[PDB]
Amino acid sequence: MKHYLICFDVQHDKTRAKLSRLLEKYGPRVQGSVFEVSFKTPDRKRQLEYKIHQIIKQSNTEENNIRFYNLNKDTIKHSHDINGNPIAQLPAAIVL
Amino acid sequence: MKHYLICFDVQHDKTRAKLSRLLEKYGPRVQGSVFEVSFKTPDRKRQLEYKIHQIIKQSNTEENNIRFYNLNKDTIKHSHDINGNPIAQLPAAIVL
Amino acid sequence: LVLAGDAQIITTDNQNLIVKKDDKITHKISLEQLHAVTLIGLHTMTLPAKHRLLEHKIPVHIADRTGRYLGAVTSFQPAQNNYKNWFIQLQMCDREPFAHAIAQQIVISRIHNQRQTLLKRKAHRKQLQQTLSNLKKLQYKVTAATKRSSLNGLEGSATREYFQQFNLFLPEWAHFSKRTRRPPKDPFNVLLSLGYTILYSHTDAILQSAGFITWKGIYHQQSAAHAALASDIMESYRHLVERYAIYIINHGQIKQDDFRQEKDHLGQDTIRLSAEARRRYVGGLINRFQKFSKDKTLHQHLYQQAQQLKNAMHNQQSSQFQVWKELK
Amino acid sequence: QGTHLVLAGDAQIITTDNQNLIVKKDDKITHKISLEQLHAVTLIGLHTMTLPAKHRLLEHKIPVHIADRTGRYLGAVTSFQPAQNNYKNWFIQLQMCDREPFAHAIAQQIVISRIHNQRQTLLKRKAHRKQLQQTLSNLKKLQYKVTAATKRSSLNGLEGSATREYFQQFNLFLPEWAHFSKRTRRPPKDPFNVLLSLGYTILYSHTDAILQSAGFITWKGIYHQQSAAHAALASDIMESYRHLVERYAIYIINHGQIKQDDFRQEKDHLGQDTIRLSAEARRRYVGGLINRFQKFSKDKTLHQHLYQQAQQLKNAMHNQQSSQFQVWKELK
Amino acid sequence: YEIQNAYRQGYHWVYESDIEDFFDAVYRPQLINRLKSLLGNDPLWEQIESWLGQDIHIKDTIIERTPNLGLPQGSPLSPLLANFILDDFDSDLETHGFKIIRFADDFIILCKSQHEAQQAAHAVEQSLKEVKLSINVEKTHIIQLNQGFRFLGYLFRTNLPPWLANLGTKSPQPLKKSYGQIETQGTH
Repeated sequence: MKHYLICFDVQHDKTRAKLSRLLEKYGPRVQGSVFEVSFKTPDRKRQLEYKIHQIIKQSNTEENNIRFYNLNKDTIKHSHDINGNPIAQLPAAIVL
Repeated sequence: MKHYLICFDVQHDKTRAKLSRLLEKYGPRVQGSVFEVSFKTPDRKRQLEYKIHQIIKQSNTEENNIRFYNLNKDTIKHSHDINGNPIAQLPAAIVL
Repeated sequence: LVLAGDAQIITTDNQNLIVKKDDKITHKISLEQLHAVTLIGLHTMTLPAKHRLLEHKIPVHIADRTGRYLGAVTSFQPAQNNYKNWFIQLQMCDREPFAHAIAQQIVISRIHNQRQTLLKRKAHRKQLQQTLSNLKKLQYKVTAATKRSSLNGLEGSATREYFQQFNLFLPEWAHFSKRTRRPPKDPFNVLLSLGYTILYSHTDAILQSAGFITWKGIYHQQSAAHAALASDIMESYRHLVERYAIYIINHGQIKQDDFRQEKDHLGQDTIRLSAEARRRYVGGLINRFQKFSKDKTLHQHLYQQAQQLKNAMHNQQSSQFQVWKELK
Repeated sequence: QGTHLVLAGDAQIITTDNQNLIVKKDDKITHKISLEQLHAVTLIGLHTMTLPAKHRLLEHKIPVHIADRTGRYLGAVTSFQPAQNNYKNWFIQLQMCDREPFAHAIAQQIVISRIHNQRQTLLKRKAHRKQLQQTLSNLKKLQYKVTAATKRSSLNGLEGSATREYFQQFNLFLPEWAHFSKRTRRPPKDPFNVLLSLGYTILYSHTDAILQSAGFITWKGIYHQQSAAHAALASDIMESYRHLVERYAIYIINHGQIKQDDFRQEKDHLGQDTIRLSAEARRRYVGGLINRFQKFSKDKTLHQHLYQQAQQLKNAMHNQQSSQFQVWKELK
Repeated sequence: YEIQNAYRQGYHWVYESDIEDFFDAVYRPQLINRLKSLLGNDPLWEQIESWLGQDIHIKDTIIERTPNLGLPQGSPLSPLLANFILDDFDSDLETHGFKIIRFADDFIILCKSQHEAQQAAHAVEQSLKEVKLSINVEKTHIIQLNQGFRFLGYLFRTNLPPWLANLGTKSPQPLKKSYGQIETQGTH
């Protein structure tokens, strides 16, 4: 159980289009090129990175401009927006 | 002291330029449009936030996709890119 | 995730779980963050969603609008195919001295908690003296019980003399004399039988995440549709549902205008809650679970107790596991 | 007990009338079983289940065993009482799958049944009997030796010799283009091995699911090696029933439902040369084979029969007697 | 200087150097052609092929190999003839971001990232598991393996080149001098 933040700037729009469409499912598109991803077991991280390698081989550009950050339980607590709104807060029990 | 990374997405062609010209002083332009900054007292964070707000008023479209994601010590410890290179790391004693 | 609402329809993405009510999307939770799911009411689940939740070993528990428990969708393959901990548990649970010691602990905890909850109503102390003394006498015999077969009878008598005293606190429209379990047929009993399933689902999901197999129990040998081990551990923690119900009824949050009465499937007088009262009750219960004793929510106390029980069973010592035993 | 209803067809729809369970296929009622004579349900694939049916089953303590399209066993919608059977017989199986008199009695019976059935398969041709008298006498001679062999390797050798002597003769049956000579290769180069491979995989998967549903641990085997990458008990019990695939394959090739057109020559991503079966032909063959599984007997279908066999083996382990478990032998 | 120049190129990870990993990728007709060019036309070369392309017998199972590919491990000619034609892999190491630096009858392996190695290893492991399953179920008797001979005991007790798997079975190592992680008050 680990939270991650996924960010990139790949030069060609069509090459990074497949990056974006791959990464829609794993986490919400919180901003223009930033994703909030939740993982349970590192093997899913390994396979996601394997596919990212696949598309960057497809691009034939060797883009290392993909960056993953961690988001701990208290790192979330001091995280916010400019207007003070808390961000990246995951619910404990949804009573739908 | 607190370590933040600032990620912004604004479409006004001149307002984006002015935020780019502002945030390069406090921290390195690590990504295309993602910066890393560090503060020691929160009033210094507030001063930067007010400068950002002053700049984004000239947009006249009210953009608000500017996020301050915190970074801890262990969070930095677990962070990496695809290659495995540790990222957002800081030195303890530079022996220049 | 909980679905105590009205007529939701769970479907899947192969990556996400989508909850649509009348073709309106209500949630799109990722499968990497989901822990369990409870279905109280008439909620649907498409079969490929069942395939995905059975692959990821995510429990789902089912119930009906009355609140009585029905069953669960669980898998019998272990975590990483390691049958070690399951075999250890199935060996240890039928050993007689070990299981007897833990069942004695659980019964003594339950009777102490019941005595304590009957002890914090000051204004009725004169009415509640003798009963308390009798509970003490029952506790005075639980230490002297030498066979596991006597614990069921002693706990049954204790629960009877405890539940007979709620007629003094409750209003006249909610009086009752017997805990009617399978068809709840009283205004007050629906509250208890709807809180117990939330409590059971929490402890069951925690236990199954620990590494246990919840179906086999220590103190509850013969059960009716409840997993025996989860319904065994939650014995000490089931005054949080018999105090919240009194608080809700007395302080005017839920009144007799909410209950709906029908005849079901052959004709039986069944009392239930409308959807909005069910949502309010379940939300309040989960909120009171979160505000456990400070620095620890109830989930983070049940995982601690599960680890302590596992260490008691692996080292073959019955003294490591310590029942909760709410403060003197 | 009662009927243990198994749905392994293609997209049935289950509904309840509040006192019966009704399974319809294209709005034609295929099953209608009272809830007092129902004991379990097994769903292999995708079968829509109306919500009142699920609630009525859960209220009556009738487990619903859910399995994948291929045949992998996932779990079951249960409660306490139907789920006590999934773990109340784990320890005794691990005890009684290692005790050598019991295990060797059962492993003698299984091989006896296999050789008997593969004699019966050749007996039913009745058109090339004169060429097969020698082969049938040889198979009888090999079968009579299984009654005495007191080790596992002897059983393995006898069964291997019997299987070779059984497959050496199929060139009389198949047409000219389908004649195969050499033993089976992991990448196939002839059609008949492809057909047999599909059949064996389907039968193994379904046997595995039906064994797991009865409450067994399928990696602890009595006659095969306890190992990963396969289930020992499923590949163990499925030996008696292997003749169905072979008879069906001979039938399909002879009666012309599959011709030389349907096989496709290609090279895989690994680059190794393969010949495979086209998608339409594969779907047709799988449907026909499941139909033959459903036409097993007037009373029972094959899945209910395997459930009854698993219950018999469970009783045999429970009472320690090694001959209460009588194996299927295709007695006429 | 060559190591630091390669670090400047981007090759930040190194591997332990063993010629064994390159036994499963050798294409024999190129080797025979090179020898035929150096030593001249000779009747020995045919014999050499007959020593290198044989089939293994294990428990009445014939494990073959893909025609015109590979050198058998555990033979005396193989270590000599493997590094004789090692340079021909350079292009196939260039496309996948690998470099070899030679010195003192030895070499060293340099790579940008470690994802293709792990994918090749995971593909090989899955293939071996399916081969063992089809041993025990469908009673196969002639098995043709392209890769994975090092784990040939396992059976009994897109395409990536076969040396990638053998590299992926290993764990690599990396190659104003800062001196640790920043403290509560700052850096000194």
